[PDB]
Amino acid sequence: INITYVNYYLHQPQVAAIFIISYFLIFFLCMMGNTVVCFIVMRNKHMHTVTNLFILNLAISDLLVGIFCMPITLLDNIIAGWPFGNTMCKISGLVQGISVAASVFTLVAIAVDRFQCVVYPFKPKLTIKTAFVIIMIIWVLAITIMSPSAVMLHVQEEKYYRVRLNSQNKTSPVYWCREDWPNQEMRKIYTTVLFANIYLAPLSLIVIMYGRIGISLFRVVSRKKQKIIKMLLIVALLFILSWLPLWTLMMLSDYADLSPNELQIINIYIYPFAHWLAFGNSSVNPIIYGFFNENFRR
Amino acid sequence: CTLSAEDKAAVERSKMIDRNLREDGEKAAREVKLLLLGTGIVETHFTFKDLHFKMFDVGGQRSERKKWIHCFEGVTAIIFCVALSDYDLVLNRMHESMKLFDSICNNKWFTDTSIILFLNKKDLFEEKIKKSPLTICYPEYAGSNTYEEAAAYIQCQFEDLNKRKDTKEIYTHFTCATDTKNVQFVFDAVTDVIIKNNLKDCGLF
Amino acid sequence: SQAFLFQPQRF
Amino acid sequence: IAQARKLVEQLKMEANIDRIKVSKAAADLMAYCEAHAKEDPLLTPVPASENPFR
Amino acid sequence: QLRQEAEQLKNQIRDARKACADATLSQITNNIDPVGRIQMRTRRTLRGHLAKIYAMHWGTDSRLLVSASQDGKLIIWDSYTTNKVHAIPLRSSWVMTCAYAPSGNYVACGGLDNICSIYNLKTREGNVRVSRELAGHTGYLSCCRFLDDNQIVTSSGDTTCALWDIETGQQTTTFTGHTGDVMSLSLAPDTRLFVSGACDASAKLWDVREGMCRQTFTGHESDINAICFFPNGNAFATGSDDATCRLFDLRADQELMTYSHDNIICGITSVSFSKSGRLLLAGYDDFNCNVWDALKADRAGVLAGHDNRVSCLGVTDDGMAVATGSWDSFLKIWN
Amino acid sequence: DVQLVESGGGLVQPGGSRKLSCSASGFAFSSFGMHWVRQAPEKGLEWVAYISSGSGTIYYADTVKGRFTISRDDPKNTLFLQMTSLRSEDTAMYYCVRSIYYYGSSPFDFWGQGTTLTVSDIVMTQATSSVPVTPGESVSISCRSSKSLLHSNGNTYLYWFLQRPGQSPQLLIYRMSNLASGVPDRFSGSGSGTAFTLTISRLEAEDVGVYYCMQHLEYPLTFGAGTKLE
Repeated sequence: INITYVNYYLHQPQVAAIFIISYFLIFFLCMMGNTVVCFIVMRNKHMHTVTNLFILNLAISDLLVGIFCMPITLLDNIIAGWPFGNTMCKISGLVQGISVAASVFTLVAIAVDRFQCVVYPFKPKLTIKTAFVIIMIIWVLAITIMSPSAVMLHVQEEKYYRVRLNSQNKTSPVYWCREDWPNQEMRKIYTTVLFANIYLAPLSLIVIMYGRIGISLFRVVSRKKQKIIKMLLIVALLFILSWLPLWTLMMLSDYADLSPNELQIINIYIYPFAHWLAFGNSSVNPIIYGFFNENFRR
Repeated sequence: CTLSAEDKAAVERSKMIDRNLREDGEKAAREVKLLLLGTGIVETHFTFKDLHFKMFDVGGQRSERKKWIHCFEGVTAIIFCVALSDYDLVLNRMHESMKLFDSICNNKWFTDTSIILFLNKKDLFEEKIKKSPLTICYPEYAGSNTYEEAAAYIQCQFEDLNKRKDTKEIYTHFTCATDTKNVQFVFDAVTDVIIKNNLKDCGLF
Repeated sequence: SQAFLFQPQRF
Repeated sequence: IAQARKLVEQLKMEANIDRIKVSKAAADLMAYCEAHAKEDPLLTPVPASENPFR
Repeated sequence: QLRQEAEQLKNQIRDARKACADATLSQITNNIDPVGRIQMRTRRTLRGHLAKIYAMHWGTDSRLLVSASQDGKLIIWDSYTTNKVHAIPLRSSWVMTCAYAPSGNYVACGGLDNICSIYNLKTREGNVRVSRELAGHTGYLSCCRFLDDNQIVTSSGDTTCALWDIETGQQTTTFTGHTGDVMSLSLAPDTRLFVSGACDASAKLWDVREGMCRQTFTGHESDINAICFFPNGNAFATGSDDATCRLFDLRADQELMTYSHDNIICGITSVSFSKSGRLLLAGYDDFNCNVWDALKADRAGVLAGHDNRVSCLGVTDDGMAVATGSWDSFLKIWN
Repeated sequence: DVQLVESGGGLVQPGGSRKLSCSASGFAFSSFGMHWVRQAPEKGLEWVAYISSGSGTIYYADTVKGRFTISRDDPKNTLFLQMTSLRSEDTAMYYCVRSIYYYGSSPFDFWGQGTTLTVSDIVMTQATSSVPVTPGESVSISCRSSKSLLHSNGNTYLYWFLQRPGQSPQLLIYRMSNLASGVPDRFSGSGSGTAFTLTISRLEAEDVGVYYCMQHLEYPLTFGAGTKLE
């Protein structure tokens, strides 16, 4: 039986260094932006509106994303196998999804608030009670949609793949934590559900509401209106393009049959860039919502 | 628990009163207020295109406005009326009206409430321009005797007093025979002000 | 499938 | 004319009054404050047991 | 030479006051211990209104509290439990003053309508209905106080005050003499006199029985908005737009104390005294209130924690708590 | 003029149903909670049911739960009680009672005329069933409670009522110390803990009747036996 031996540190020092730098940049930016946004909101007791509450929730979710996703996934990309353990793999798989879904849903909440306040100028504003209920409902929906990820996560022991301990010829086995599924079709269905519930529907809602806002504003165009339209278009296009690569790779891996060579190439070389883009998308949200908001500027 | 039966009933009564107050407040918030400047306070109510406008007139109160003008902060806009025929009559009253407009526009309280300007006495101003030249009202006026040009110059002089060009805008029109046009213009200005305030409340703008 | 293709986590 | 006469009469009426020294008034205010200081909750906070708002 | 006679009389009054003055509170009370730091915390928050609060008044029982707001509502609060006992709607929403009858059976409101409305709280029908609408003032009503269950003294912006018999409806006596609009008034503890402050930067002592002015005090340099009596009844305090409080004495007929600071440049909306008169609580145009040591003129403390300007401020009858209403549409009780 | 007029009472058979109505006029019906209080032919008062303003809270006696349903109608100013499966013990005269609850208010101030229907827990004890009296002499009526009526807020929830021959009950003292409006100042109420008493001075011919004392600490409201004055 042919067996494959790999080193403990999977990548060369140069590629490992570039991965470390690339992830550390966005991690640092995310932590600084979220910390400063939360500090400003807490310092300003007067700023306690519904939109500010949604921004604070988004900042907290982005901080959770930056803490519980980037370092663990960078370590996974660097060192071969899964050495943390089954319990930690389950916990991380639950928390990463929870934070990602909360971050995505807060965007739709903010967009619907802005649409309600701009398009409908006479209708009553949303109350704090409704805002808190919406926060709870988005957290509950995230838990409901990504409980199965923690349900079916499990570490598997490998036999054909072995690892050198870099010396003394210690031939350690490979621990590969994965989302076990009785049927590959079941995993495909769950991945499609996540795709439709995280990337498609929020995008459609955001783009439709921003288009309605722009049409209502259009009905001489001042610099304020042009700036608002530019910001809205930038937000929509960024949310599309940043998240496109990761979801494309996931759907391709779970839907399209590829040879082992190209599958390994995808899983080793191009997945880190998609993960980096997806994490940087949530990292940049505090800076845009605290820099292009005149309330935070003052 | 730690509450008696009568205490619980009093709590229920307080909750009912709070519900009534909330419903009355949400009903009142659906309205638009205007202050008119040209026994107590005169109120006028009118509904135009599913919006209820309430206009307050403060004429006849022989007291300094410094002690009660701040009561009118929060109005959607201030409607200021100006008589075009008041350029020559003196009780020089045109300069007094201009000073009043400058004071109301530079008021500390009304630093964001837009102003809607109405110009009346057009059909008398056009006829009066043929006998009393505009040089009496404006020593520095260099123009013809056309009534349209004089009206445009008067509008420019009134509008140029706006030091708060930002965060306050002065919509302007001249009185006409059809009341529908004037009420539609005031509705458009009020709607614009409300939309701008809503944008200011949100993150953008 | 069942093979260590270096598959990372979903997120 | 009439207003000036009324003002003069009123001011004369206000003028022909008795006055006590500032020292006496200061002593009276100090004495009142010192006598009634004990039963002032805001100067001397009451224990939380007898505080009706806690 | 009537103006010359008036000038001579003013000069002789000034000379009499100067000769009468021999010492000051500063050097007389300098040998007393300071009250120290005064740290009052908020105990109750009343958040029922939906517009800026313009007036409030305590009850004699020190538990019921009436408040008036620009949204045309008069709300009666149970301070201990934060309960709305009554919510009276007003015909005119431009209310600027409120009062509570000492017997607790009636309330009074007034404003830009130039009418003082008296409502009865104890009815066999179970509701609150307007009992009287006193009219006759030619300007806005600034203040009103229940002299009795049937007598009410009001002050208007037409430089006048009046004493009304509620049953008949007509004002029995009219106090005139202020050059400017009257802003506030304060009854004496014995009810035999009261004091009124107006926009001409002067205050006047009015005899209720005889309807005459006894003394005029002209210390301030700007319009005075607040006035309050010392609990003794032999002195009073005034707050003006010059960011300064002044304590005058009736018997000495001159100004005793001045409360001002370099960092305070905002006008004063309200003034009140503690139970023993040692502390003077003044609400400023700045969002916080100040507590002065009334005998040393030192800042004892500050009551911060309002979003917008503090409009009304009162102290309960037994000195347990201080109620403060602001333009933020919140009522805060401090202890 | 405050008026509560009750109707819809009469003779029924056991197992039948009946509907009692109470029309209110002369006062703001929507701001008052309502009670039904029934009196047996020759017995004391007994509380039946309670409804609050806006129908928020509804209470029934344990002997009428699942059979009696109270409801109101504010636009028409009516209050009606529907009784099902009537038994021989349901024969009584029912009274519509108004009661308003806020700080410093007097509940149970006005009682209705009564409607007669014929079919064919804190314990309050009244010491003396009957007392012979003469005009111009002070008298005292005492009653005791099985559980202390003093609450933490400092309120003793004891009420006194007077039932004259051929008349509806009338409030005299509310919360053990407060005298109701229109009642002569000679009536007074004082008590400690579980014991209470009502003192009448300079008694005249208008004080002849039955005096009841009732607790309001807990909603299973209990009346005393009733002390008669000759």
